[PDB]
Amino acid sequence: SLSNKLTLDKLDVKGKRVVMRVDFNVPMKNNQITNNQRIKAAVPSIKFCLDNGAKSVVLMSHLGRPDGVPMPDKYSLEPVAVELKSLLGKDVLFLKDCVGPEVEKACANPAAGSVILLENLRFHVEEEGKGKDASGNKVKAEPAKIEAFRASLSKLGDVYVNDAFGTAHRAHSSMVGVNLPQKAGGFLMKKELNYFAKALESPERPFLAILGGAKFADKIQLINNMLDKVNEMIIGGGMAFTFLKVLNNMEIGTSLFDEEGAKIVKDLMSKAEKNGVKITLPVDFVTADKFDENAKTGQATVASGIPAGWMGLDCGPESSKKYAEAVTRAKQIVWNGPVGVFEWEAFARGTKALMDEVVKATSRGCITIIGGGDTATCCAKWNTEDKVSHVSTGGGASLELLEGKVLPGVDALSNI
Ligand SMILES: Nc1ncnc2c1ncn2[C@@H]1O[C@H](COP(=O)(O)OP(=O)(O)O)[C@@H](O)[C@H]1O
Ligand SMILES: [Mg+2]
Ligand SMILES: [Mg+2]
Ligand SMILES: [Mg+2]
Repeated sequence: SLSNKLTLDKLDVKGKRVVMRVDFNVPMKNNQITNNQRIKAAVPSIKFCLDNGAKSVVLMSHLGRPDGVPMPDKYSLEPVAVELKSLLGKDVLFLKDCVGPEVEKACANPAAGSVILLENLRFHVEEEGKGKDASGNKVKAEPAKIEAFRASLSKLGDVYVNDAFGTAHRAHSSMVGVNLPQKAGGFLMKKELNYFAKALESPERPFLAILGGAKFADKIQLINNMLDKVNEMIIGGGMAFTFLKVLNNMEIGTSLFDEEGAKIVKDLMSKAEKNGVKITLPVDFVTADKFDENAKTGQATVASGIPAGWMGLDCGPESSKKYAEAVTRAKQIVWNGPVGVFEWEAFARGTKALMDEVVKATSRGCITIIGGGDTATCCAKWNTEDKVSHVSTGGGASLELLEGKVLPGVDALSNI
């Protein structure tokens, strides 16, 4: 359940040390942060702790994939501590490790109101439980070292807050290994729990799922699970061509196609019919002569077919009308996956037009939830993060939730 987890607002932090896992995995161009959003996002949790008289706030995170080896001049969090100070208006004590006796002494009983950022968790193989040595070979953490790693993290506070929903699908040390009596979701985690509880436990109706992206093979379980929650489903993006080729016998040219997933399209459509789910597929396309931002473009319908050698990189205007009709009917929407190659302007109109509709939907009271890595990048890209109900911070984690899985980091939180 996503509905019964302890959260920071219900957690007494007065005079307690708070060890908080956050997502500070920000984009970097050589030691400079290019987007400080993920850091801004954690500030509400940090400031709440400080305002309610926390003795300290100890922040732990990862950055990149150092794969269990210290890489302090490629993947240090040091830049984040500078950025954080600016955003908080408070000194951040940065430590060059996250475990060991020197860290623990820094964290044992600090000055009331202290904010500390530990070095990258993934410099230790014990965080992920595996990684790679400097020759690229597998290494596997030892049980005893995992234990000591997790014990050392657990020394750094009295209560644990997880505000790192984007890592909650990993059973890593900082997510599941912190042995403290109260383990609470932070304010970011709470929002993710509350909205996805709407998507999965008690949705407003009609409930529409908009599913796009590139690869049908990676969407099978997402589609199957959402078919037990929703009243309607839009299928777009690259995976729509697998459906269209099978069901209509469409000529799809060199559009994405999954020979294996094709063998279960009929099975998915059957389940939609058994559950009463109305499926909206695209009916027209913007085509491209190659998979390139400056491709020549054309137009196609299911009836016309896509020219041999050409690929469908976006839906067309009649698809955008059919899509907008389903959005008009919804009282709740979860959208995972753009409906065309939104990175490139000639193939982004369908995704932008659909976003405009989701924004208008929200205005009249629709609950609108964006999942995904790329669908969230879409919101950031057209500055629509505040014009929908919820943009998820966890790409892979939101997808596994929507697939029906239990997230180890969520499961590890205290109940009640
Ligand atoms: N018709 C299409 N053909 C090829 N790629 C597409 C098409 N429509 C969307 N995409 C691609 O899908 C990618 C997003 O897919 P995915 O990773 O599955 O979404 P998310 O990360 O939100 O779950 C984008 O890079 C986009 O360019
Ligand atoms: Mg993606
Ligand atoms: Mg992600
Ligand atoms: Mg529990």
